[PDB]
Amino acid sequence: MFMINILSLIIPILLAVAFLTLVERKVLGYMQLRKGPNVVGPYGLLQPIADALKLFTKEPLRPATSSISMFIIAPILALSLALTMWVPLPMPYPLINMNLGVLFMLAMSSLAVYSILWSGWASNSKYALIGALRAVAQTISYEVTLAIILLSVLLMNGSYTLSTLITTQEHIWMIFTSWPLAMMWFISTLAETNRAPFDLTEGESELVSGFNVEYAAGPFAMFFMAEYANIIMMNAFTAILFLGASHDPHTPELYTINFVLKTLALTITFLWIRASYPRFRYDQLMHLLWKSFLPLTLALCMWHISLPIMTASIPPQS
Amino acid sequence: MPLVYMNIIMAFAIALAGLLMYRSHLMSSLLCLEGMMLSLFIMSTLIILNTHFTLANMMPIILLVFAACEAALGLSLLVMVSNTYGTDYVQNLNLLQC
Amino acid sequence: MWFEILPGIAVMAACLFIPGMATAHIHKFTNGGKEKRVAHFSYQWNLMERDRRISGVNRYHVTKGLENID
Amino acid sequence: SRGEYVVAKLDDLVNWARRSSLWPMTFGLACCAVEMMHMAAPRYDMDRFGVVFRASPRQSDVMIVAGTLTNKMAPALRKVYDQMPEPRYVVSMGSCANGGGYYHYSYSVVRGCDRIVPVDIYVPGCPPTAEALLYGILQLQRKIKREKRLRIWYRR
Amino acid sequence: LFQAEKDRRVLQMLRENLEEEAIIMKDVPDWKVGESVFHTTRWVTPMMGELYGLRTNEEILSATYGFIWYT
Amino acid sequence: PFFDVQKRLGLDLDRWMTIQSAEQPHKIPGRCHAFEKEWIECAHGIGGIRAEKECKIEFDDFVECLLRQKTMKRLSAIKRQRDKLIKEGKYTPPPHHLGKEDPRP
Amino acid sequence: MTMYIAFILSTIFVIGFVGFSSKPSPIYGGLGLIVSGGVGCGIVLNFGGSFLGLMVFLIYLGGMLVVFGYTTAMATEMYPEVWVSNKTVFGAFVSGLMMEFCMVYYALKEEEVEIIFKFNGLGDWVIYDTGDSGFFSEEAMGIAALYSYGTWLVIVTGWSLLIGVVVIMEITRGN
Amino acid sequence: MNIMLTLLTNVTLASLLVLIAFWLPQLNAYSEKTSPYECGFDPMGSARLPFSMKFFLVAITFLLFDLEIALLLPLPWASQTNNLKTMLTMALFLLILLAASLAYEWTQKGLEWAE
Amino acid sequence: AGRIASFLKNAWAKEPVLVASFAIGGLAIILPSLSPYTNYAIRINRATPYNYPVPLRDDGNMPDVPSHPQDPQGPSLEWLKNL
Ligand SMILES: CCCCCCCCCCCCCCCCC[C@@H](O)O[C@H](CO[C@H](O)CCCCCCCCCCCCCCC)COP(=O)(O)OCC[N+](C)(C)C
Ligand SMILES: CCCCCCCCCCCCCCCCC[C@@H](O)O[C@H](CO[C@H](O)CCCCCCCCCCCCCCC)COP(=O)(O)OCC[N+](C)(C)C
Ligand SMILES: CCCCCCCC/C=C\CCCCCCCC(=O)O[C@H](COC(=O)CCCCCCC/C=C/CCCCCCCC)COP(=O)(O)OCCN
Ligand SMILES: CCCCCCCC/C=C\CCCCCCCC(=O)O[C@H](COC(=O)CCCCCCC/C=C/CCCCCCCC)COP(=O)(O)OCCN
Ligand code: SF4
Repeated sequence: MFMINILSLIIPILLAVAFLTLVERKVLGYMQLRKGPNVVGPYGLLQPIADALKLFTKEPLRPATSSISMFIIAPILALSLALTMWVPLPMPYPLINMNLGVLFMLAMSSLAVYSILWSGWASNSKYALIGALRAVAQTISYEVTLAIILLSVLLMNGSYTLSTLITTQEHIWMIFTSWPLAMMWFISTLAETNRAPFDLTEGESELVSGFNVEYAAGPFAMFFMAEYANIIMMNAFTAILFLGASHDPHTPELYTINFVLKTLALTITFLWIRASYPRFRYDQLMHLLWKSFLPLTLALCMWHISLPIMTASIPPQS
Repeated sequence: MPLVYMNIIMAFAIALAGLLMYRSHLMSSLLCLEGMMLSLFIMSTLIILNTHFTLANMMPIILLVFAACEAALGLSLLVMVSNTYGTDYVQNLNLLQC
Repeated sequence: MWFEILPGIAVMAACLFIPGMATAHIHKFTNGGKEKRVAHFSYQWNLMERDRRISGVNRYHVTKGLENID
Repeated sequence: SRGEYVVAKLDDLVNWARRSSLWPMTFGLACCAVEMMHMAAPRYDMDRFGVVFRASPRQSDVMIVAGTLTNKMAPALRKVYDQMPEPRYVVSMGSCANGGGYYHYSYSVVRGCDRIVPVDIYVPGCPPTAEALLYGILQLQRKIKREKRLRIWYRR
Repeated sequence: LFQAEKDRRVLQMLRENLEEEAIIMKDVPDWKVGESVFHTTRWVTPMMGELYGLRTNEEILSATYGFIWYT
Repeated sequence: PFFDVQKRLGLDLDRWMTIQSAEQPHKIPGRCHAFEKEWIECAHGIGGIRAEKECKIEFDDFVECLLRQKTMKRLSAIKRQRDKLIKEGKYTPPPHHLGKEDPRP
Repeated sequence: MTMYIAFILSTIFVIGFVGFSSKPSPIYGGLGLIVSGGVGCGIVLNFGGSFLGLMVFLIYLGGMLVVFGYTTAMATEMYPEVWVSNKTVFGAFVSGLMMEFCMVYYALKEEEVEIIFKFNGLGDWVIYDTGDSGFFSEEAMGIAALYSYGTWLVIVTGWSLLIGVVVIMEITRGN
Repeated sequence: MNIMLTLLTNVTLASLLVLIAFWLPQLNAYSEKTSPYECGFDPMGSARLPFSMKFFLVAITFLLFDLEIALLLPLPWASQTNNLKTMLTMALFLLILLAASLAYEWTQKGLEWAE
Repeated sequence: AGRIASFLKNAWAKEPVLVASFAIGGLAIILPSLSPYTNYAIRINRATPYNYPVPLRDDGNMPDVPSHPQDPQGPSLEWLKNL
């Protein structure tokens, strides 16, 4: 019966990714004084279906100068990790209940970078190499600040379990307690998902197509799905972490609906941000994270260590 | 001793033998050193968990810390070597004899 | 329209509803309709094992009340 | 036969997917590219037809030759054409790409892009209006709707 | 209550293990039934290899990996 | 060499972690707490040379608690004799070792 | 030996070690070390050390990424070596695999001592403790206890880390 | 067991997707189609040449700082202890040393990239 | 008063992030020692019953030890119920 649950977690996420491509296109169109896809199907509903069919019936290309084994492995790893992201998330009941869910998600997110790294290296192309090195720089920029941000925000929770976050925010949202962190966390997610203004590993204005310039058809499609699935998963994680919905043990549908609405709002927020700002330089992102976010993150970590002790409000779980 | 203990010990032995043999690259030997730290971490963690030594649960963490500095140290040396020769080949480290 | 983006967002919401709702329904169905037990620590797992042993059918969710005291 | 019906339906489905989503490589040479920029502008909004510019040739379906092809540029055009995964289509935009145009009798001009690559649609004009290029794009879509690959494979 | 039940369950399983160990060990020349491995005569907590050793594999998994694998 | 500043100053910099019988958090005991306690109390002040010989019984018990080699050998003997009796068909293991035991709380 | 899970993971660990032990290239050495780190995380998790396994995986994942960055810049070679592109790399890889296989076969079919002592087998489930108590994790409290108990360890570790930063700055100065 | 099944299913789905991608469409690969792409012209060197990295010092600093986060990870459990003053003092001391390391490298121009 | 004020004003003009970080860090260092609720936090941590309270064997002269959990003797958590 667990296989049915795995499939029910996998297939709807892929469909939601396919249709997020559509929403992303239509939102950008209407924010740029145009319409967007509205011809293929009613209101463009069949465009995602059309895009998938064309991509998987087109010939995949294997570069003459590229390592083939790692070239094939990289998109598989990216997509598999993107799908594996979702199993510990409580909606309100996680598929896998872990005592350490935040750590698991953090470690797997760290592992996800090697797909981009090995795609850039295995393609044996100069632009792919530049994109891979930009990915290295981005990860070095963001992981430390993101980790201390998680630690500081979870001090209030008292445990790394994702499920306990619903109990922590039963009366108020976490964003009313740690809004200065949430902002930074938000920006960190934009860097972790390689999204504007931090779309540097796949920068089309400089690197033609970045790390996946040599990829085509199915492997490119899998990379694209991994990107959008990671976007949705990170927005869901932000919603659970900072916007705690109420849960009825006899009626979890209300929690599911509210959580989905918040996740959609955050995803639309990313789509809105992409159409509003220019792109950074990959050294400017590192300087922003190290010279601005790191000192504030350390100070707020000290503050959130001290505050429960000062106010006698330490969370329960040992 | 279970088979797991012998597997971890022989992994450490393999990493040590890999370090003690140099092909051309210093980076490969640094990787072998880091592998030795990983094997030691796994072995000590298994020993501590098996015997329920509670207060020793913190020593693997400390171990990892003193891996990183060491690893960091090695990386620093490597770049200097590169800056002198343009390659990380151990052949170029031959100005000093016995 | 600007409200023509709504069908795609609605399809997204319909797709994202399925994971959590199906997980909750499967948890109720497999564990007798009462919110599958969470065992974060060994004490809770021991409680589950005791329930499974005393259930007489090898299912932990089958609960025995006061009707087992004679 | 039922096999004939099945291959007809599959070909229709395959043809529809390709025509619905057409990605033209971000590639312009001269005057005509500006008009191409106006086809992506809010007034015409080629994106609403499923048409999206993509910088990488490996992720491109159409190559729109928008401008004068010179003798110095022809190898690069041929190279970027050869790196498009099949099926790929070429649309010749404007007089310069069609037949040399206003520089036909020049030492440094290729007299039509069709000496270098095979062309599907010839859009006339100097430059063709954004409506003219859009009409050519829809004509290419109709041509793709008309092709039959599974039927030929079944009969052969 | 749980402590009392645990004591009785462990003692019962040890007793069954001893009775079978007597059953298997009919004619081994110098084998003592129920011999300890410790010089000390105090109670030593069972190894859990001493308990489910002569039992089926499914409950061996349940006893060893049951808690770790349950999510 | 060994400059015992901890004993001189009464500081306890690192003596809290040397043994598993020394004040674990939440009073969690070691798996061989009793054996190490007995071995340490046997050899407290007699010295290393005398300890290695006179407190060998407690040390042997402690080590076999740590590694369980003798228990493994005994269980392996039991298992192999049971297997050879089963292969020729003279044992017929009881139902409660086959998963049919009437469970108890 | 039930489900052979710990033994299989340990075999993959040693196999993973062999791949980067061979020094075919920094890119594939890092890949092998990532594989061995992941399977070691699995091995530690199977024994109840969830936090320690996840921590070592994260640290290695972060560390390996830096190594990849360094490799492109300084350890790069025009024709990078894989385990079958060179005679000596393949020889070392095959030698490691065969030593793994022979030691496993001798220790499983027979009971032979390699260096320290011998083994019997029967799986790693025998050595367990059947401990039944607690609303907490023993590993979490042990790791958790460092702040309260290891005051000296925290001091020496923090001093070592700050000194290490200073050391890196001073070494990479050049001039 | 459930997590291993989940990972196996995810990897199997990705592998089936790549197999479908590589075995469904018609393939016509020749020499020039599979050549490296560098804007239309032939590349001069190879992508496997050394690639100078201007943030190596920041990379080593990230290696050292990554370890520090591991130390701070167990803080939530640490908060409970009965010796709250000692735990707070040590946590603040560790964070202060991390901040001092960052400040020292900042003031010594270690955060600026090579030219 | 006149020099540090100008320096702080210039730092706030140029580096507001650093000023905020140092202010928050200094507050987090100083205030815990000047708080009356830290002792309450330590008491709450001590009051959590993680493990079984093993009863003591009666010798006959332990007036401060209760014979029943509901006896008036022993520690009281009424300070916690109103906190
Ligand atoms: C989305 C996740 C779930 C998917 C679930 C399904 C899994 C899909 C598996 C992925 C592959 C499907 C792709 C669809 C077409 C299959 C391609 C291949 O298998 O067919 C040919 C396989 O034929 C080979 O020539 C092998 C023939 C004989 C050699 C060994 C086969 C021995 C089997 C015995 C057969 C006897 C009768 C069997 C029935 C009783 C290879 O042709 P080839 O030209 O290379 O490649 C181009 C294919 N084109 C033409 C369609 C473009
Ligand atoms: C002789 C000259 C001395 C000064 C020279 C300094 C150089 C040596 C480095 C520091 C030496 C000081 C020794 C401190 C060791 C810590 C242990 C002792 O102090 O007691 C602890 C008290 O720790 C307190 O937190 C105070 C010590 C913390 C010191 C703060 C920072 C000191 C660092 C200064 C030097 C380090 C290098 C330079 C840094 C810039 C434990 O208290 P408690 O919790 O009851 O007991 C726990 C055990 N239980 C659970 C069984 C009950
Ligand atoms: C009473 C006790 C209280 C304890 C202390 C608490 C008070 C703290 C008061 C200050 C908190 C402010 C911190 C907020 C985050 C820091 C922001 C910051 O300082 O960084 C900016 C930089 O910020 C950015 O540039 C962001 C760029 C990316 C923009 C992306 C989109 C914009 C945001 C969209 C909405 C975000 C929504 C956030 C919440 C989402 C829900 C979780 C400064 O950078 P520079 O000006 O370049 O200075 C360096 C040169 N000297
Ligand atoms: C021991 C206390 C610990 C607690 C607080 C610490 C928490 C974390 C904060 C520290 C993180 C690291 C800080 C690193 C500082 C380095 C500063 C530096 O060198 O940068 C200078 C610039 O920085 C300065 O301007 C000097 C310091 C500025 C003020 C710093 C704080 C001073 C005191 C403020 C707080 C006072 C107390 C709080 C009162 C607040 C009012 C209520 C150079 O700028 P560049 O980026 O290199 O290039 C610019 C030209 N292109
Ligand atoms: S056809 Fe006319 S408008 Fe177009 S590129 Fe040539 S000269 Fe310019």
